[PDB]
Amino acid sequence: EEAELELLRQFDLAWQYGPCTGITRLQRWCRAKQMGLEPPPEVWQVLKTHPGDPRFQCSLWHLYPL
Amino acid sequence: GLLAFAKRRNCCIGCRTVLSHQGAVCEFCQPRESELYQKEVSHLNALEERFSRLWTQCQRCQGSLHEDVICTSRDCPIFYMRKKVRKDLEDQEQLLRRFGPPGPEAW
Amino acid sequence: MFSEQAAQRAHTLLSPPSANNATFARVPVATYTNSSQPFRLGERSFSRQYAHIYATRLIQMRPFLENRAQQHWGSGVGVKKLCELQPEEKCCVVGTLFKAMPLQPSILSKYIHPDDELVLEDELQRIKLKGTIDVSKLVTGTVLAVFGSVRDDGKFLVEDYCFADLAPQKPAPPLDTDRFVLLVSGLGLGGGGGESLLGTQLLVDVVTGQLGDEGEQCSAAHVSRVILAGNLLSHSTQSASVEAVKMLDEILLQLSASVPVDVMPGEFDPTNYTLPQQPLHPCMFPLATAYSTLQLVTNPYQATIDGVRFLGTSGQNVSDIFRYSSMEDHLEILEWTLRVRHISPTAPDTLGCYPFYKTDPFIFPECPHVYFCGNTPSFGSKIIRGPEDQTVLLVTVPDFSATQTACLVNLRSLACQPISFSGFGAEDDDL
Amino acid sequence: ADQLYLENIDEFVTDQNKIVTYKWLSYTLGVHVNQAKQMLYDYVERKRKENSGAQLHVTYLVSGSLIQNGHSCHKVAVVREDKLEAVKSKLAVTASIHVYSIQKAMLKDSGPLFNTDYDILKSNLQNCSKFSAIQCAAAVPRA
Ligand code: SF4
Ligand SMILES: [Zn+2]
Repeated sequence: EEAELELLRQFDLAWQYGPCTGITRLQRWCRAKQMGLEPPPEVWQVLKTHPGDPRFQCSLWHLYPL
Repeated sequence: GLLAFAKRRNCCIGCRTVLSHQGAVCEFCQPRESELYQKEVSHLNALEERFSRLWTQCQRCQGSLHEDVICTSRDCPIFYMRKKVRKDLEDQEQLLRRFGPPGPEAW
Repeated sequence: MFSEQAAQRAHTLLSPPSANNATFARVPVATYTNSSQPFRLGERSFSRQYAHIYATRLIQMRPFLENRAQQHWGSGVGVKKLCELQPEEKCCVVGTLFKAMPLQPSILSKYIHPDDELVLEDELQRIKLKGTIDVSKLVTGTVLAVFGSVRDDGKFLVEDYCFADLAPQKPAPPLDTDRFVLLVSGLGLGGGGGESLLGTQLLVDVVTGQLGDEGEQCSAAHVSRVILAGNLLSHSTQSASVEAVKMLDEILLQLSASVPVDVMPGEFDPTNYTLPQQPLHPCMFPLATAYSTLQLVTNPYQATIDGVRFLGTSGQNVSDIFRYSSMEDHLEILEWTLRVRHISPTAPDTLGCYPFYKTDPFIFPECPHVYFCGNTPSFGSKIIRGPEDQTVLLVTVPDFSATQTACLVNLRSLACQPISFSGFGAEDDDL
Repeated sequence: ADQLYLENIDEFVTDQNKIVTYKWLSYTLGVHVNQAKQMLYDYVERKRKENSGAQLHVTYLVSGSLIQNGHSCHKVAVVREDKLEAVKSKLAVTASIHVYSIQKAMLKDSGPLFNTDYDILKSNLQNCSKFSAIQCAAAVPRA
């Protein structure tokens, strides 16, 4: 923790995985894996050792009335 | 305080009588159900047409068609008029699922 | 085809009564498969934005255009991203169009104007385009490859450009005895004349087996299916619609007695507005839901009718392209839609759709044997060829309220013949 | 036998002053459709050979192939009593001729010939494939 919260914030702004501020984080991870762009096997291995926490399993701007 | 403890009391679409069970129509107003389905799908149809004209206008005012919109401009009518149609559509879509589905989906 | 065989016998009906009159049987429909499952939407969550659709469209359409620009311009390839371009160097770019037209209405008859620009756009930035390219034939939303160089004013000079093209097509088995399929569109129940009433009556009387001699009754018994394609209730003004569903229920009862029927929603029909239109709810048809020969579908309809695979719409993509382009011929617009590998490229920018996010479903994944359209103002049909062994029959279905014309498609020779109905009017040839 | 439907048609047409299509005369007397067309042709031939000056008007149906500009279409028309032979000579191939209706006093357009068939359908709604030449098998009320 506090290092796992920057890896996800770095996965969320890389443009080669998609334009993602409307959906979940694991849905975008599986969308890129289907098309197989290059999802890395570390943004998966922190979404498995946690429960349904809203500060891991949510996009950066899931507040913010946009 | 008390406002949170709503029992989600359902109501008849025809004559507004609260009753037990989830069916949309009332037992006295059941014959006129094709007309009551006809009524309100022309409302869902007009909310669908308003969602699409607004959420693609932000893409042309922003410049790009491939990246997210971030513009909370308080002097634009576009902002917060694009926020309420999501909820109107959220509500009007769920009122028509009182009626069954028009077919299967797992075939 | 049909009217050739309809005279192949003897004529009995200008005669006094007889002991027996012949009867027949409807031909079996021993194979059918609906494969329009990507258009049937079970969950239907809104609250996304329209940027997930363009991104997956580009990501899926990119290798087709790379693989065609290789064999169309030589394997000494120069394909490059839009940011890595050096001034005045020959390269190939793969991107998405955006047509910048004024006179297109904002929130607060054709719409083409003598000045309007094209812009090639990728995920990161844009660039303007001039040179040898058509300014008014192309529409916003087409994905294409292009050849040229970055000039000094930041613009781009285009020499030639290529589209995605036709998809692969497996061959169909041949048939033994010819079966026919009837296509109708746009009855317009609610307004549109009284000659349309006798035309609709004569059409259902011919197909059900009430009219004509043993020639017509032998030939209408071979019609295997009936497809009704959109715009069933033409409406004069919304703000009438309740009394029309009763008559549509009666007509679908009189057709569900003999044939199998498939019913599709249209521009005015009680469904949603976005483009994968969902099937009609059965609670508006009390009488016709007694029989299991009536079926209700939606907008984009696929099927596999006796080996031959069909795909069609009710004519909402073709008229949308007709609004914001310069082409007039509806058969040409249908073939152009086939050429860019997309059923409706102008969506969403001027034709509304659902906000998908996993995969764009309007990209052709295979090639259909038949490909029809909806409510077109006149009959037309054609055969086109692919680069590989790919042949496609293209039909435009007329509108019944004005022309009173339907189409018969043979399933063994793969040809289309018009059928027209006309009772006599207030006609007196002595004035 | 013959006098049965001959007198029935002679009271339906000339006394009650009605308009008799073949489908009305097959829902009244419970007859097959082709046999009803043959009945109407029998009546018109008898009463047009007897007298030649009756108060009787006919309307027929002509169907068949045609070529307008290259393409082969199939034209089906309900025609009056004056214009039959010209319509027959415009066509290429002929495929169906029978009788459609008879009248007492002449109409102006094809207006009431839909009203009659519609109204006799309106009360007789559980049978339309009853006197039909084509009898399918999978269409029986199930759902
Ligand atoms: S909310 Fe209004 S100002 Fe902001 S991008 Fe949309 S249209 Fe433009
Ligand atoms: Zn009620």
